[PDB]
Amino acid sequence: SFSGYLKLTDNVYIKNADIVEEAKKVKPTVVVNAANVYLKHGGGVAGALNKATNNAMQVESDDYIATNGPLKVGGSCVLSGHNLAKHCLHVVGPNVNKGEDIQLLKSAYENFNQHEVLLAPLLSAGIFGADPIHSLRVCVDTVRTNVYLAVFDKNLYDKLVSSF
Ligand SMILES: Cc1ccnc(C2CCN(c3ncnc4[nH]ccc34)CC2)n1
Repeated sequence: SFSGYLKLTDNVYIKNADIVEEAKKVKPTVVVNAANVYLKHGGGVAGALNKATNNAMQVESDDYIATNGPLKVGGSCVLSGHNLAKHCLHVVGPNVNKGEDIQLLKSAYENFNQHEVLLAPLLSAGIFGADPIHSLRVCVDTVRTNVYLAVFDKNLYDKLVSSF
């Protein structure tokens, strides 16, 4: 199971870790990807997870988009987890650097409630431009299932914990 996490609430836990390395160690049922609507996994969490799959995630994703079209901001889809997890839940948080509505962050986190346990990043953090402290608050106030959050940056992790 998951190891070395700090308990934040009844159902939310946090660790200073690269989500990709955590997925390789744990091989969880569900790993969350910080996706965009096109499932173009270029950088951040998505680029890192895709690289770890040897680009198989991107090939699968391109076929999904060719069939279904883009996701919605706030939406998700379940695809394979490849070598990292049984499933990858690709969740689109709003990208504030693209002008997307930050109120869609709660909708994005609601997708987590469809899964009993998830390994996940903070949505809309990092290159998506939102305040990670706000993202953690929305996570705790929205997700009811068991969420193991991996935060790569140690200073941000320490700030998240000490201001919680
Ligand atoms: C202020 C600041 C500075 C540097 N990085 C960050 C973010 C980057 C995205 N991120 C991740 N957290 C967990 N596993 C991950 N794998 C790849 C990215 C990633 C959370 C922290 N924010």
